[PDB]
Amino acid sequence: TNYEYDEASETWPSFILTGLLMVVGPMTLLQIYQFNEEVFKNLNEEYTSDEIKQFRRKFNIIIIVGWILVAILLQRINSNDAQSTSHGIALPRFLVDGSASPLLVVCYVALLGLILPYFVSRWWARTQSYTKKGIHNVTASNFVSNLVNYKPSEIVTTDLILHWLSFAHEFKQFFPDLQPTDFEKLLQDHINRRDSGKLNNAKFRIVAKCHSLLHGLLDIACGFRNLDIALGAINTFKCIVQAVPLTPNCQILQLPNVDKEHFITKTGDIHTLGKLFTLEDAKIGEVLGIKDQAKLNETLRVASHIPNLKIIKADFLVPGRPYISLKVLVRSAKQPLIPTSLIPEENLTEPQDSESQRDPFAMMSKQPLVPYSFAPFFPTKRRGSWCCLVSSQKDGKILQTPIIIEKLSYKNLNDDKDFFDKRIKMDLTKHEKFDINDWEIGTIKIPLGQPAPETVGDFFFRVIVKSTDYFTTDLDITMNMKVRD
Amino acid sequence: RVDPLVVLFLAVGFIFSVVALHVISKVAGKLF
Amino acid sequence: NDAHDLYFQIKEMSENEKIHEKVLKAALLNRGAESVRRSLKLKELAPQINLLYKNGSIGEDYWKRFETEVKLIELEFKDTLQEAERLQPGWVQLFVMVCKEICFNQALSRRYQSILKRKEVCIKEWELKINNDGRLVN
Amino acid sequence: PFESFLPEVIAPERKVPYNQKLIWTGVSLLIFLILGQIPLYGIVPLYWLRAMLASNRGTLLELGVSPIITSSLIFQFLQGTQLLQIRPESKQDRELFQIAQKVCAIILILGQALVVVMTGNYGAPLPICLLLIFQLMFASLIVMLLDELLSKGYGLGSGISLFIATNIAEQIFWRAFAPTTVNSGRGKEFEGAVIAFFHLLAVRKDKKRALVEAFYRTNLPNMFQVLMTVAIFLFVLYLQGFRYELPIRSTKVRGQIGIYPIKLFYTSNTPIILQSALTSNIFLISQILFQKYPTNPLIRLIGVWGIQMALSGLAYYIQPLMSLSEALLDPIKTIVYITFVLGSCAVFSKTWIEISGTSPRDIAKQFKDQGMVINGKRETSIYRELKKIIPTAAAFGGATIGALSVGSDLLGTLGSGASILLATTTIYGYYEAAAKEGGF
Amino acid sequence: VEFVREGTQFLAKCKKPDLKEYTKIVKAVGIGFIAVGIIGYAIKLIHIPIRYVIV
Amino acid sequence: TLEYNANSKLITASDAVVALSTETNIDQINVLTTSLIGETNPNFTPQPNEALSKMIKGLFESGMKNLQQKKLNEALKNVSLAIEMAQRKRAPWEAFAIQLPELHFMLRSKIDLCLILGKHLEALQDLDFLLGTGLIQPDVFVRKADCLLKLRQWEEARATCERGLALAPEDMKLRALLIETARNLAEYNG
Repeated sequence: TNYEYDEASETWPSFILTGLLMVVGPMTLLQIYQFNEEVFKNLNEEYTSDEIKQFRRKFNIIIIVGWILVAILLQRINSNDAQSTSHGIALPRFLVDGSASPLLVVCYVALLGLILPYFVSRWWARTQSYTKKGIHNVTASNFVSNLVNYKPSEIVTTDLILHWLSFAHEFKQFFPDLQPTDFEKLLQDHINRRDSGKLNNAKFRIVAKCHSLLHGLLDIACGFRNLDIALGAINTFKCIVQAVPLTPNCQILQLPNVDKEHFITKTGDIHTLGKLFTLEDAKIGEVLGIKDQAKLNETLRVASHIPNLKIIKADFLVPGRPYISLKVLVRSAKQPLIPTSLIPEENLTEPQDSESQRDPFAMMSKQPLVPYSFAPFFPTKRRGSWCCLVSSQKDGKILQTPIIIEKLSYKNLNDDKDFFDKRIKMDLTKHEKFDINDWEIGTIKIPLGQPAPETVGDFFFRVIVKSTDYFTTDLDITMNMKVRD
Repeated sequence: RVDPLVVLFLAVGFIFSVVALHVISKVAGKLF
Repeated sequence: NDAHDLYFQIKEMSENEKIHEKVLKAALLNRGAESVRRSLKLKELAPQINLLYKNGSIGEDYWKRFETEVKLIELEFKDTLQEAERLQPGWVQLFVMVCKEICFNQALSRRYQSILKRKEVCIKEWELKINNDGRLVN
Repeated sequence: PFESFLPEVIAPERKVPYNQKLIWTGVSLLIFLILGQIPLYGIVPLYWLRAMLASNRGTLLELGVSPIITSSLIFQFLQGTQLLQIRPESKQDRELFQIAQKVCAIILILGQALVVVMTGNYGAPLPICLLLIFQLMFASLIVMLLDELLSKGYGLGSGISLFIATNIAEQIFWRAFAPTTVNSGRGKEFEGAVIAFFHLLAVRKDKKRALVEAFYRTNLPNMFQVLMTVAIFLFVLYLQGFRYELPIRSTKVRGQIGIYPIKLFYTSNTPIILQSALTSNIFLISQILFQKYPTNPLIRLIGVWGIQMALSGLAYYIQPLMSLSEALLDPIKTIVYITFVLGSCAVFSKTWIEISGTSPRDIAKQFKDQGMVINGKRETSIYRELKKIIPTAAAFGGATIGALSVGSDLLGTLGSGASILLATTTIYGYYEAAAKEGGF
Repeated sequence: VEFVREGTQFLAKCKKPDLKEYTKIVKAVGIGFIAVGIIGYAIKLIHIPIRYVIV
Repeated sequence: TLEYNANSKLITASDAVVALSTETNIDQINVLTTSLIGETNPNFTPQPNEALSKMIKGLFESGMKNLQQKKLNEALKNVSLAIEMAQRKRAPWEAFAIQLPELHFMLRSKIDLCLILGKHLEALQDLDFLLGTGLIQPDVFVRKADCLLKLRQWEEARATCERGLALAPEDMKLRALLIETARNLAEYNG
C-alpha cells in the first residue's frame, strides 16, 4: 500500500529506543559475566641493544555513549505531551521529503557501486595471491625453479641459502628501491654482527621476515625429498636466530659475552658445553677472558639453561595407521649421566583407554609450551621450537613433510635441582634429594604418513630432531620396523 | 570460463542500470 | 639457462666465416643431449610436482607452465631431430643412441670434475690445517 | 546427446577453506536479497506458494526459484522412472545431464516469462514489453548462475534451502520488529511484539495497565507468541541431539573401530514438505471448484467455504487448528485431524526411506561392500538387526515431526512450524558439516 | 500399544547430548539464525524509503 | 660473443665475463669437436676403443707393479695419470656400462693406495664421489668412517657407520668402529 511518514516525530523515538536497548542489553550482560616457568623473560631485554628496543617499540566507550544517548532520548520522550485503518511508517518526514531527498539515494548508489566491488575485489586478490603455507606465489615459484635446476655436485653451504633468500619477492614490496645484492649484503652484515649504518630499519625488517620464508623453504625441500638442503636450512635458521657465523667451535661462540680473538688464540680443544663445564667455575671465567663476576654469573646462568636431548625408548606401533612414539629426556649441559635402568618404567607405560586409543596425540597436546628463547639480536621475541624429519636408510631420501613440535615440559632445567652437578663426582644418584619420580620425561608421537610395506623383513629408518634457536646436542638414531603379520 | 567476480560485476551493473533508468524516468517527468 | 641459442649462433657464424663442418654436428649433439636430459628430468619430477600441487602449496600457474613445458621440450627435440636428418641423411637411428650415451657420459664427467672445487669447501668450513701431501698437521 | 556452447562457472581445483566459503555465501545471500527488493520499471494468488517458492510479486524476483526447482523435480522424476538410464561409470553422461538441466531451465524460464507477460495484470499494450521481459530474463539467468556457483563448491551447500531459510528468518524478524504504524480508532499501533511492548511501556508509564494489554494483543502478534516460538525453537534444538549409535568394526583392515550414528530426524524435510504440498493443492482445487461450480452433492461433500474458510465438508477436516477455542469446541475434528496428519507424515517417512535407497537392506549391502560388521554380533544378522531399528526410527521421527507441527499450529507461534523446522534443520546440517569437516 | 513401546525403547537406546555440547550447538545455530535475520530485516527496512523516493 | 680459431678449430668466447653454464657448454662442444676430428668414420659405433683401453691397462699395471716393488709413492702418481688419461682421451659417445666399471675398479685401488699412504682428504672426497655416483657397498663405509675419525669429525662418522650397519648388520668391524666412535664422542662431550 502507501504508508504515511511521521511528521510529528512521535514514532521514531521509541523505535530508536528499542533498537539501542536490544544492542546495549546483551553487551552489558556479557561484560558483567566476563604453567611452564620461563627464566629468560627478564634477562633477554637486559642485553638487548637500544636500537633493537626502539625498533620493536616502533614496529569500550560505545557502552557509555549508548547509555548517554539512551538517557537523552528518554528525556526527550518524557518531555513530549502525547473506524478505518491508516498505515504509517516510523521514519521521519524530513528524511524522505525534505531538502536531503537525493542525498540518501546518491550515497546509497555510491556505496553499492564503488565501495562493495572494489573492496571485495581487493580482498579476493589479496587472499588468492598468497599461498596456503603463508608465502607469496612468486617466492614459491622461485624456490621451486631453484631446486629444479640444482646440480647435485654443488655442496650446500650457508651463503648459497642466503643467496637464494635474497630473491624473495616480498622484500621488494617493503623496499622497491633496494636490490637482491643489497639484501645479501645486509644479511651478511647481520650474521657477521656488522653495522648497516643507515639501513638498520630495513635489515631488522628482512631479518624478522626471513623466518616464514625459511619454514616454507624447508617444507619445499622436504617435498622434493632432499636431505642436505633441509639440514642446511636448519643450520641457516640457527645461525640467523643466534647472529653468528657457522663454525665448528660455535656452541661456545653463541655465548653472550665472549672474545674470539682471545678464546680462539688461547685454547683449541673446547667445542661443547660439557667440556667447558668440566673446568672449574673461576677457570671458566679465566678461560673466557671476561673477569667480571657480576657478569660471569649472568653468562653461567644463561649457559646452564639451554636444553640437551637424549633418547630413552623408541619403538614402532602398528595401529590402522602406523606411528612412532618417542621417550625423550630433556637435560641440561651440567647434569651428569643417569642410567636408564633407574627409570620406574611407569612413565614409559601408556594407559589404554578408548579415548586415548582413539587419539593418542591428545595426551601429547597436554604438555605445556616451551618458554621464550634467548635471542639478544633477533628483532622480535620468539619461542623455542623443535622440528622433526624422517628419511629412509636404503637410499637417503626424505619421505614426508617435516613435523614441528612446540609443547614440552622443561621442568628438569629449573634451578631447584642444582645439587646434581658434574664436577661433584660423588655418585649423586644415591643422594637424599634424589627422587627418580621427580624427573619428568616428555613424549613424542610421529606418524608415518605412508602405509607399512607389504613385504616382510627389517626396514631401516632414521629420525632427526634438531634445535631451532640454540646450538645444543641433537638426536640422530636409526630404527627398523619388523613386519611379521 | 566464468569467474565469480564477473558474476558479481554483472549483477552490480544490472541493478545500477535499473536504478539509473528509474531515476532518469523520474527526472524526465519532473523537469518536463 | 640453455645452450639452445648457442647452436643458432654457431650456425649463423658458420654461414659467414666458413668454419669447419663437424663443429655444427657437435653443437647439435650437445643440444640434443641437453634436451633429452631435460625430458628425463621432467619425467622423473612429474609425480612429486603433482603431489605438491595437490597439497596446495605451490600455486596454480606453475602447474600449467610445467604442463606446457612438457610438450615444448618434445617439440624442441622433434625440431632438433628434423635438423639432424636434414644435416645428415639416414643418420637418425644412431643419433638417438649417441645422444643417450653422451648425456650420461658428460653428466659423469661433470660430477667428477666438480670435486676439485668441492675439496676446498670442506677445508674452509672445518678450518683444517693441511700441509703438503694432503696430510694433517693439526 | 548434442553439442552446446553456453557460459558456465568453473569449480576450484583445490579445497576452499572455511573463511572464503563463508564470505562467498554471505555476499551471494546479500546480492540475492537485494535483487528481491527492486521493483520493475514499465509497470504502472496464494501467500503460501509465494513464501514456499521464495518469491514476491512486483519486483525483479517475481519468478523466484520456481524454474530451478521445477527443472530439478522434473529430472528427479526422469531419474525415478529410469528413462535416462544414466550410468555412473561415465562422466560425459553427467556432463550431458548438467548441460540438459541448464538448457531446460533457461527455456522454462523464457516460457514462464512469456506466459506471465501475456497473462499478468500489467496489460496487453511493445518495446516496453520487450524490455520488461528481458529484465526478468536476465535476473533469472543471474540467480541461476549464482545458485550454480554456490553449488560448485564456493558455498557451504545448496542455494535453494539457503534462500528459503533466509526468507523464513526475515518473515520471523519482521513479524516481531515491524517498525510500521497503524492508527485505527485507539491510536497508532506497532505490528511488532517488542516494539509495541516497549512503546506501551514508555508512553503509558503504567506497569499493570499497559502490561496486561501488551501481553495479550488479541488482534496483533504479542510477546506471548514470541516466547512460544523461542520455546519450541529450543525444544526442536534439544530434539536434534537424539540419535542412535551402534558399534561397528571393519574386516578388510584390522584396528578399525568406529561408530555409526542413526538420527531421529532421518529425512525430516521430505514428509512435512509432501504434507504441505498436498494440503495446499487440495485447498486450491477445492476453492477453484467451489468458485466455478455453485452447488453439487460431491462439491458440497468435499468442501464448503465460508466465513474465507472451509467448513462442513471433507476439506473442513483437513484445515489446521487455529487455537485452543476451536480445539475445545470440536474435539472430534481435532482428533481426526491429528490422526490424519500423524498417519500421513508416518507413511511418508516410510515410503521415502524405502524409495530413497536408504532401506535397511540397502545399508546392509553397503556395509557388506565396505566390509564393516558389528563388534558383538555376527555377519548374517546385520540386516535383521537393522530391520528392528531403521523403520521404527523413521516412523517415530515422522510422528514427532507431525506432533511438533501441530503443536506449533495450535500454540499460535510467530510463524508456521514447517518453515521453522526447515530452517532449523538446514542450519543444523550446515553446522554439523562444518564441525565434521574441521574449521573455525 | 506396541509402537509407543518400541519408540520408548529406541529413545532409551539413543544418545541425549549433555550441556557441554548443547551450549555450543545452540550458540552456533542462534548466531547463524540471528545473523541471517538481522541482514534480512535491515535489507527490507532500508529499501522502503529508497523505493518511495525512486518511484 | 665468441671467436673461432682456424687451425685448432677450437671455439673460445671472446667476451671478458661469461656465465659458468656457457663455459661448460663451450668446453663440452670443444671436447666433442676434438673427438670427432680424431674419429674419421662418418657413422661411429657406440663400441668403445681398443688401443686406448690397452694403454690404460698398461699404465694401470705399471702403477700396480710398484706395490710389488713396495714403491708406495710412484704408484699413486701412475694410477692418477692413468685415470686422467682414461678420462680425457676417451670418446663421449662410447658405452656407459663399460666406462663406469673400469673407472670404479681403478678408483677403488687408488682410494686404497692413498689411504695406505697417509692422505685423508683426497681419499675422503673420492669415497664420497664413489658413493654418490651409484655404488653402495659395506666395503666403503669402513674406510669412510676410518677417514672421518682420522680427520676428527665425529657426528658424520657416527651417521656413516650407522648407515653402513643399516645395510650389513652382520659386520664385525662396523660394530668396533661404532664403539670407538661412541667412546670418542663421549669424550668430546663428557
